[PDB]
Amino acid sequence: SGFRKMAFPSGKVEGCMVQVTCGTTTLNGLWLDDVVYCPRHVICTSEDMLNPNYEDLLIRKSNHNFLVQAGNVQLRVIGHSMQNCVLKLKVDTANPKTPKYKFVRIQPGQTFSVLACYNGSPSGVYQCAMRPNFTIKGSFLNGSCGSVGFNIDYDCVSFCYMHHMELPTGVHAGTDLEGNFYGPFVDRQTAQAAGTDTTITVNVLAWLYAAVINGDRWFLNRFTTTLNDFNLVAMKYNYEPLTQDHVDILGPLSAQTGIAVLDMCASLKELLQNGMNGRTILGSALLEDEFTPFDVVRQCSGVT
Amino acid sequence: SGFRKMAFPSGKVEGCMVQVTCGTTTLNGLWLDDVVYCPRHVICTSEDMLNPNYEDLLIRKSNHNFLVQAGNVQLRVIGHSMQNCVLKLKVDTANPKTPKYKFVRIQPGQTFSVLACYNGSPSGVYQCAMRPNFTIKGSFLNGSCGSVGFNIDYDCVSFCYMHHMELPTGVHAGTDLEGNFYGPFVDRQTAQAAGTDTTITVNVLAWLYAAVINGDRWFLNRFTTTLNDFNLVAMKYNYEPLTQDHVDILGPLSAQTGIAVLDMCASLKELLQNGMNGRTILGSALLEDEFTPFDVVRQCSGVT
Ligand SMILES: Cc1ccncc1NC(=O)[C@H](CO)c1cccc(Cl)c1
Ligand SMILES: Cc1ccncc1NC(=O)[C@H](CO)c1cccc(Cl)c1
Repeated sequence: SGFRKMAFPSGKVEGCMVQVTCGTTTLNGLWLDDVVYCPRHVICTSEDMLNPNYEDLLIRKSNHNFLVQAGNVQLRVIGHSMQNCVLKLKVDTANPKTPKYKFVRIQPGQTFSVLACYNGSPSGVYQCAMRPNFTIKGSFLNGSCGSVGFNIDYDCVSFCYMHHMELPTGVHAGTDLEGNFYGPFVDRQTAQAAGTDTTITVNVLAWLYAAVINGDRWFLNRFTTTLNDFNLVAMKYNYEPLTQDHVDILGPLSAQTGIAVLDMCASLKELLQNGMNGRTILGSALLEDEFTPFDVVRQCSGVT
Repeated sequence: SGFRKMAFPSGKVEGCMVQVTCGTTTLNGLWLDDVVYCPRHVICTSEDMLNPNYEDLLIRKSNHNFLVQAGNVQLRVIGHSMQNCVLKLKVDTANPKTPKYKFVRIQPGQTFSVLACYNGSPSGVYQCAMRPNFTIKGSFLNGSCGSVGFNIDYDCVSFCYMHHMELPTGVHAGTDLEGNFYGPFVDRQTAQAAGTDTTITVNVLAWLYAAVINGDRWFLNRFTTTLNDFNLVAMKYNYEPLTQDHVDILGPLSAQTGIAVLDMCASLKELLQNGMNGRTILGSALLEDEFTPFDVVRQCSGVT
């Protein structure tokens, strides 16, 4: 019992963190096999960040200009290349601590753990969601660039995010491990619109099932709804429209609790229309959307 | 910017987790140097847990009865002893992955990270507080016993908690690494009173300073208060009384923001008396008490 915003154990990722320095800029790198992945803005100075010509900036750099330190030992750089917004620094030694890994591009609404790092050293780990507007509400300061987001399946780390930038609104933007930004963002010091965010409806429903499993049941009502009726309410409250694909992923939780998905939607409809009335659900006074149905099943069953 | 319920990177602790089996019971162990630490209820069967005579139960066990597996390899047990509610299993090999470590008994109101484990394997990491009533609101299922709580200072892991038991209320009880329970709890299958909990006032104030630092300022008012006036309000709302020791630890945050501690107490007084009025602070609709002033300073400065 109990339900927490749990992150994956970060050990496999800690072993990949390195410090990358180029000129006067230092940020975090990810050492997997014989390649170091890091945000390409490592080659920029503050004056360059206004409107950087990354191709031109990288042309003035040689392998010896990229200083890569793993803990206290220095890595020899034998190749460099830019893929989208990431730099891939080929090194002469494969990381002995490389876990089994994949590079994945997550969908918005999916969750992942972030190992926040500074100067190649890990400071903390937290769970978060890729927002529907492709931003993340993280905790990052200057120097945290290159920190990565990931998921773990048994022994395989699926890297999904590399941190690049803080928007003027204090929300965070980044790329997949191929250097492609999530969302419309560009790696420049310019104000950029994140766009309208929504609440991740399937995740709130999953968290409501987690609450019922763990004893918080006060919000269960004598009502039911339909997908169309619920979606009218979701539209009014800036919630993502629920589809049959969402209903299908909630199947395991509906089977476990015996509460039909549309019955749980009617509880969520009443919570949206009436509020919490000063009450709480799983220690929260708002509807939590950072747990996927998969996360709820994993945490509620103790998957390692 | 951004403020998250961040846990320490769990890598150093993952490397210490082992599986301990005795008879039919399997739980988690902590392998540091040549000793495996685990909850003493590993020697019990379900029938024994009603009123166990641990001394008598352990007398029927020999070194060969404790099966300790680190990953996939088996550890040879050359000694066993009971210290309070923990068993210390001497093994013939020192853990090569033993980090620099200490055993500490935390004070209530202090926070720590938990690496939840099942069968010696890590499932997740989360940050939590030792409640004023010496319980923890964790996320643990059967088999999670032996999972540990810890803090990290540079390269040193300070183990503070070992998970033992789930109370009938769904809250969690455990011991320090010398086997001494936090609180009045005994390791028996009997209903046990946790006692009145309170909100950790110094932590809420620290989190209010974190909110101001990160931009959430709506709760700042034109008022001030005194320790005695604030404590009358704290008493009414089941908050711990604030002392000058608490004011002193909030000094760094008061200096950073320029908001006097008693001025921040007046904001907290008004939030307690008026509520949030449907608004949020750092993504929360309630007053958060799981961040110490130290945690706020660490997260807001990027300490690794
Ligand atoms: C300062 C900060 C805070 C949190 N997370 C990250 C950062 N990083 C930034 O915003 C840097 C400048 O430091 C940057 C500016 C413009 C474009 C890009 Cl790709 C990166
Ligand atoms: C079942 C569970 C769930 C979460 N965390 C832990 C557990 N553990 C327990 O309560 C076990 C029985 O499984 C136990 C019963 C009585 C005393 C003690 Cl010390 C331990």
